[PDB]
Amino acid sequence: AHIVKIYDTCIGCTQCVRACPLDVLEMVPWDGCKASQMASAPRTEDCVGCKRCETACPTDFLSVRVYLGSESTRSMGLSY
Amino acid sequence: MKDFTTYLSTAPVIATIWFTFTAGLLIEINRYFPDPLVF
Amino acid sequence: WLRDFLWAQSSQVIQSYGSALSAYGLIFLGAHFVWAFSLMFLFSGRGYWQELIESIVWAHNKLKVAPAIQPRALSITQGRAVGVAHYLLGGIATTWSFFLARIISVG
Amino acid sequence: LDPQIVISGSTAAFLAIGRFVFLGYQRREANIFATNDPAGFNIIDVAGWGALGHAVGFAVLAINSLQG
Amino acid sequence: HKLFPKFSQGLAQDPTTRRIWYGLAMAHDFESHDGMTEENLYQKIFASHFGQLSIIFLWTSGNLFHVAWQGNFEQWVTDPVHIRPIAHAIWDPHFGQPAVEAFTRGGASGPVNISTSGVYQWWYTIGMRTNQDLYVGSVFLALVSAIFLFAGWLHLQPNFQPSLSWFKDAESRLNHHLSGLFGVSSLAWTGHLVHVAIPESRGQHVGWDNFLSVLPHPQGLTPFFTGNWAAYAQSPDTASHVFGTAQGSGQAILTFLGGFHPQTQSLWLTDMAHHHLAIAVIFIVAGHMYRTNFGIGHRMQAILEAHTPPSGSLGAGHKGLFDTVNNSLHFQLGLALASVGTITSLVAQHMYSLPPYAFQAIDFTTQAALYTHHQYIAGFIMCGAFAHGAIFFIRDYDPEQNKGNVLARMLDHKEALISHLSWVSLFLGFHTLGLYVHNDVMQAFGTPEKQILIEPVFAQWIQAAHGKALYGFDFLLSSKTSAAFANGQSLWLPGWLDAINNNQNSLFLTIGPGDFLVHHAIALGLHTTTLILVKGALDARGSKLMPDKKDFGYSFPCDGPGRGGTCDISAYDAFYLAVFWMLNTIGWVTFYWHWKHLTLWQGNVAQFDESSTYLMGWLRDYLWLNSSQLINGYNPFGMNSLSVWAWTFLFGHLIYATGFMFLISWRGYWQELIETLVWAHEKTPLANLVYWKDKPVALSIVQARLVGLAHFSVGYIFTYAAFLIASTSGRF
Amino acid sequence: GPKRGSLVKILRPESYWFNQVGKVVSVDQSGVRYPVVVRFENQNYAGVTTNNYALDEVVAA
Amino acid sequence: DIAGLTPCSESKAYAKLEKKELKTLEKRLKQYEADSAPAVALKATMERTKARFANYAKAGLLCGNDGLPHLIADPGLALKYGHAGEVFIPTFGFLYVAGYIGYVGRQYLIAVKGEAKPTDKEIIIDVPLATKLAWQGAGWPLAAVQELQRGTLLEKEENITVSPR
Amino acid sequence: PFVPPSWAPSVFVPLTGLVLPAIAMATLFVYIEKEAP
Ligand code: CLA
Ligand code: CLA
Ligand code: CLA
Ligand code: CLA
Ligand code: CLA
Ligand SMILES: CC1=C(/C=C/C(C)=C/C=C/C(C)=C/C=C/C=C(C)/C=C/C=C(C)/C=C/C2=C(C)CCCC2(C)C)C(C)(C)CCC1
Ligand SMILES: CC1=C(/C=C/C(C)=C/C=C/C(C)=C/C=C/C=C(C)/C=C/C=C(C)/C=C/C2=C(C)CCCC2(C)C)C(C)(C)CCC1
Ligand SMILES: CC1=C(C/C=C(\C)CCC[C@H](C)CCC[C@H](C)CCCC(C)C)C(=O)c2ccccc2C1=O
Repeated sequence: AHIVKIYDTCIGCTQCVRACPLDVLEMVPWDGCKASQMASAPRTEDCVGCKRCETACPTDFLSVRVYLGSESTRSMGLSY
Repeated sequence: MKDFTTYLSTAPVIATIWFTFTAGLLIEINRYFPDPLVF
Repeated sequence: WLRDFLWAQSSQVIQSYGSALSAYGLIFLGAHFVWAFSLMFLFSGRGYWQELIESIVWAHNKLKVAPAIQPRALSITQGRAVGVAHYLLGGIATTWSFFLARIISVG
Repeated sequence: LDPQIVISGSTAAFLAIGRFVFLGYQRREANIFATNDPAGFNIIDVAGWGALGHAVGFAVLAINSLQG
Repeated sequence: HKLFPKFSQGLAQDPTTRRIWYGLAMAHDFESHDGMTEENLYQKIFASHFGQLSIIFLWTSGNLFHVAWQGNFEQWVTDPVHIRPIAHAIWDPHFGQPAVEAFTRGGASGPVNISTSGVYQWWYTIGMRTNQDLYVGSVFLALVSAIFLFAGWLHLQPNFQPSLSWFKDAESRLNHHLSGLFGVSSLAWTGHLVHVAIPESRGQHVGWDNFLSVLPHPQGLTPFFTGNWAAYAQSPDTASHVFGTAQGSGQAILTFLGGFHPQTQSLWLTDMAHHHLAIAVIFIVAGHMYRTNFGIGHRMQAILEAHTPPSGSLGAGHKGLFDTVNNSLHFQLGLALASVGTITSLVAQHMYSLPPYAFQAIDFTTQAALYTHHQYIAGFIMCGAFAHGAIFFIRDYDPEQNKGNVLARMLDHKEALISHLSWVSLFLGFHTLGLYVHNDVMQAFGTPEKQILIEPVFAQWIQAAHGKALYGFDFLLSSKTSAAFANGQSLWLPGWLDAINNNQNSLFLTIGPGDFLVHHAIALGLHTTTLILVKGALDARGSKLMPDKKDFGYSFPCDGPGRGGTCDISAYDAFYLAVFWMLNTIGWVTFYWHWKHLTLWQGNVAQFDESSTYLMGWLRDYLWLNSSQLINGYNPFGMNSLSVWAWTFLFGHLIYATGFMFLISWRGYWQELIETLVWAHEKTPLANLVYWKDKPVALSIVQARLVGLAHFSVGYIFTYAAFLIASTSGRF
Repeated sequence: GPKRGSLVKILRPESYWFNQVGKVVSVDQSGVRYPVVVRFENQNYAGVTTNNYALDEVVAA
Repeated sequence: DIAGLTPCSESKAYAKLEKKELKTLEKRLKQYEADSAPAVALKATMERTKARFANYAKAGLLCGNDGLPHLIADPGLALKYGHAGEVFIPTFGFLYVAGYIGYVGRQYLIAVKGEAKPTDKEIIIDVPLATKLAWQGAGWPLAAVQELQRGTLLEKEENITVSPR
Repeated sequence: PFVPPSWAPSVFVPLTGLVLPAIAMATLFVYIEKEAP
């Protein structure tokens, strides 16, 4: 399973969520930004590590980070 | 005509004109002064 | 093939200097050079080059000569495109110089 | 030549020069276990300064033996 | 899940074929195993170093055994000029009778290999004369290898495991190693030379039978304890001495003559004896420097804390570096590999020009093989030095324990470092390539008198400073009225001058504008490889494209296509890109070495002087010309003894080309192809009853770069070794 | 904090525009952690010209 | 002379190479008519060859054991033995023209950064401003050392760096 | 008494060329694919 972390520089633009091809991230209530939205990664067991989320994030630097960890059958994207 | 000179002011056109000028200047120098190795 | 074709028939190209076929020797060497030059693009990746460009950009900033158009490393697909284009140009031009020098001298 | 005079004189010179004028500097820079010498000039100090004495004495003997 | 690999349960739970390759590639990276502590790390490293020692001594015992049983060593020593050294016999049942006839060269019973490794000259110089001595040496070294293997097993046992304080004791280890392992070993080798190897060259057998009854000097130990040490330099070997006999012999055991023996064209044994004796005394003195449990000695942390200059030009100086060398193992391995690679370059550079062993430098293939071998060894070791330095920066560097010292101030001005390395690389490339292309255009257009030939007056100035009377500078060793010339004249200069004014040896070869251009190409290759390696070491913590690069590690594939694309961004990838330049640079130095020595050995150095100033002369007169007998190793008319090097030449071209596939084509093509293969196997009847246990996937990106660079380098080495050995052995 | 249109300087070291000059767009007056909105005339590697910063990461210079 | 090199006017392989090139040109010449255009072209080639060898022997070049001109790159040795026109005067000529180009480019960059569209002036060249800076850049070493002595040649540490600096 | 006999290549070369590589690859393949308890 890979390691996906969310950092407090998130501005709740929801871009990372709508970029993941695997439905790993979601938006939660929060009070740290004007949008009152923060990302969260409750389903990192299905994450393949494609890093579309990191591409979609506007902040400098990134507020979502994917650390490629141990591989499984789900993280390798195997249909077999 | 203003737009044609603006197009002539673009980067590849000026690079073409300037390298034609520089190469032609070197070519005329190597013609009238054949084979300079020293001085 | 290595000895009787390539090695044997490149005699004409490698000894074409000092005659009218010398340009085929020059383009033999030049084509070998361009072919090898393609391998830098084909074997590498733009992350390294972007960081190198970062250091060079710092050096230009130090002397107030940093351009307003920000120096960027070539894209991944442009790296591949430049690679394959110089690869093809090099190889084909090599065989071109070999063929023409050979067949014009022994023809 | 006189080997015993050169070796004994070089050893005596280096042991005296480490016993009297270079003892306190070596103690300041360093800051078996106990001898009754009044300056703490123990066995390992004797070994080091006598090693330097034998080394310089045999160097003098060798350079003299080449006659150069 | 599966057992293998037992050090990583993250790899053990991998259902793919990635598990096997990543268990192989991560077996010896002990710092990142499951449950690895620091004591366990040092203990496994200590046992692994024992294992390497045992493999080295088993390798040497195998060389000795195959020379003693299958070589012609007892026949080689009688006429070492005209008899080829035999490595080992060939039993290849795939052979035919022409191959068995052609590899039965002489003087052998069957097919044998002719050695280029130079072990006969070394063994004959150090005193071997018979095969039985080599059998005794092989049995002794197999016994020593078994002892080191048992000690590697032994120091892992729980009553024999050393503590962490034993490994981090730096002063005791430097004192014992510099005293014992260097000075006592050099003193014992002086003892071997004096007691055995000098009398064997005098025609007298000294073995374990009679060494307690044969005096090395006719007055034993009376000049040593009288201090009359010049008595051991009296009556050296005459300049008409036949090596291995008593004709023209001497009595001295410790001389300093200079130059070479006249017959063997090699260094004097008494010079090497007094060499090892002097450096033995120097290392035993140097090993009494640091403070162990005896009160006297230097304290290394106090030395590092002292050397901080005023005005703050080094900041905090060397403060806090003792806890970064002693606590880190990658820093120590980087220092060790930097030193050993530079020393290996030194070994090659001083063994081609000052050949130590008897009848070396008349065996030309041995010269070329030894130089090329140790130069490529040095190149790989230097790239490993910079790689483990980048690994130090990623894993072991603590910035708070280095606040203001020299190592942090290197990270502070890293852009100026990389920029000035970029400047010298671009300068040397533009002007060296421009001068070569200019001279090629002058040679093509028929006018060689126009070509830019810059004379190397600085290295010729150095050669005149060392005593070479060809360039007419006449200063400091070349002028008779010099102080250094007059002071060194009685003792070591008359051999050095006779050997340096000979143009038939490799001692300070005559140089010119080709040598100019190639030395600047060598500077280009060194500065470029240093640029990639230093830039990988310094941008390892992070760059502006990737500020958190230290959080991913040393060897990660990429960071994805975002931010413009980040391919080859890790420090491992900078190592990967620098191995190509290392191979390039050592290829330049070995093409240059080999072609200048081929033109020396043939006689026409004018051929190198005329053709090395333009790259078509290289391609025509070194690569095309010297590969005629190589590629004629087999042909439709027959075969000869060079057919194995022709097959290995094509073999290297093939492995090179196959590595281009992994370097050019990348993963996702192959993963889609393997998915179609998985479908094709699971749908084919009567073969889908057999099914894989590990799921087939493509090679990973980092694995692709390693496999491509591996095939690339192996094909590079086999191609050049085949060409070099075949040309130098076939034409001489 | 700083006012609209004023020039500031960035002290976040892992930013693209660290040690560089931008222009303040707005400062949010809520309890947001990064209220200072600064535009930059040049874009980063992701093509973005706007970032949010804290108060101690900007200096009106 | 220097490094055991003979002068080219004294070297014998130099005259041998001159005679060999004239021999190749006259062997190519002797298969045409007298007043034809290939004959005129080859006679002009032979004239330029003789003039080039006379000019190289005139300038005091040093030839080797193969009869080719060698260059001397040491300021004091070449100024002592009269070889300053082959590396030393060419290196200061190159530094003049290279610093010319660099100073004109730097002044163009600083001139176009002070506008509302610096990149748009970088793509489409302001030709009158470029020609003005190109003519004014002849006093570039004086202006370069003056910008060096005022501290305006360098940017301070407002540069872009990485988080470990 | 060191010299191995004249038939020693004809036995030792196919031994370490075929038989010990086969035993080694078979033992390693069984060790790779073993399930953990
Ligand atoms: C001096 C001793 C020394 C020691 C003790 C180490 C120890 C280490 N190195 Mg270092 N290093 C060294 C020298 C050393 N290295 C040298 C000489 C180089 C230059 C090649 C390097 C370059 C280097 C890199 C780039 C890396 C290491 C890494 C490592 C660590 C793990 C090694 C591993 O598990 O891979 C196991 C090794 C293999 C599976 C080798 C595979 C086979 C290779 C590719 C060669 C294949 C050629 C083949 C044999 C030819 C056959 C031809 C055929 C026709 C016969 C370990 C700490 C790694 C690390 O620290 O990661 C953070 C790492 O990434 N080393
Ligand atoms: C023969 C093939 C080849 C060549 C010429 C180069 C050249 C270079 N490499 Mg590359 N490299 C190569 C193979 C090659 N490499 C391979 C196989 C790899 C492994 C992937 C690399 C990996 C690599 C790394 C990792 C790095 C380099 C760097 C460099 C540059 C070094 C500095 C220098 O010498 O500037 C001199 C310039 C040249 C020699 C190039 C020739 C330029 C010509 C003469 C100018 C244009 C001429 C003409 C007008 C063009 C007309 C074309 C027409 C269509 C318009 C240089 C451009 C380094 C760098 O960028 O340093 C600044 C660097 O860090 N290379
Ligand atoms: C790039 C490095 C470099 C190198 C290796 C050389 C090498 C040399 N220089 Mg040169 N030189 C250089 C650059 C270099 N130069 C530069 C940049 C300048 C301008 C400052 C000079 C100006 C110059 C003059 C005026 C003279 C030399 C001379 C020499 C030769 C002997 C010098 C000596 O013995 O002192 C050791 C070498 C050095 C310390 C290297 C630096 C050289 C400095 C700059 C000048 C040293 C001159 C020396 C003190 C005078 C010796 C007199 C001689 C009769 C014995 C030697 C071949 C002398 C000569 O012509 O001998 C035949 C001489 O008279 N050089
Ligand atoms: C416009 C003027 C200009 C100036 C003053 C500089 C200055 C510098 N460059 Mg940069 N550079 C430039 C343009 C410039 N560069 C261009 C156009 C490129 C290619 C895209 C580069 C690519 C580059 C690299 C890769 C490196 C440098 C380096 C350097 C530094 C060392 C000198 C050198 O080696 O340059 C060598 C020159 C080049 C490599 C290319 C120059 C091309 C032409 C001749 C200059 C451009 C003319 C310009 C378009 C004229 C417009 C004026 C007109 C509109 C009025 C120095 C600070 C090096 C460094 O960082 O060391 C500290 C270094 O490694 N430069
Ligand atoms: C270690 C270095 C080494 C190398 C590279 C070789 C290479 C060779 N040996 Mg030699 N051998 C060696 C040491 C070596 N030997 C030693 C020290 C002895 C004395 C015991 C022998 C006794 C010997 C005989 C009797 C014969 C050979 C033969 C050969 C040739 C055919 C291969 C073979 O079947 O050998 C087989 C190897 C042995 C019989 C001894 C090796 C035993 C050691 C302990 C193995 C070490 C294990 C190793 C480190 C790791 C293996 C496991 C790993 C691969 C997974 C080949 C040239 C044959 C030959 O001459 O053909 C013409 C042959 O008949 N060897
Ligand atoms: C008690 C007393 C006293 C006395 C004292 C004395 C007498 C002392 C002495 C001491 C001594 C007497 C010491 C010695 C020491 C020595 C040593 C310690 C040595 C060492 C040596 C060495 C180390 C050597 C080495 C070598 C060799 C072996 C070889 C050659 C080289 C050389 C030389 C290096 C008095 C009276 C004052 C007073 C009272 C008290
Ligand atoms: C990355 C890294 C690293 C690495 C680095 C390296 C790898 C380096 C290399 C280095 C090197 C590789 C160096 C070298 C050096 C050398 C030298 C510096 C030398 C010098 C010499 C001399 C000085 C000599 C002189 C002389 C002569 C010439 C003759 C006369 C006499 C005499 C002897 C005086 C480390 C680990 C730190 C860690 C951190 C990171
Ligand atoms: C060398 C290399 C680069 C660096 C190459 C670059 C950045 C291209 C440089 C082209 C020219 C030299 C720069 C533009 C020159 C301008 C026209 C400026 C004017 C210059 C005047 C002299 C005309 C990559 O960006 C790259 C990316 C992906 C995979 C491989 C590679 C790769 O191998």
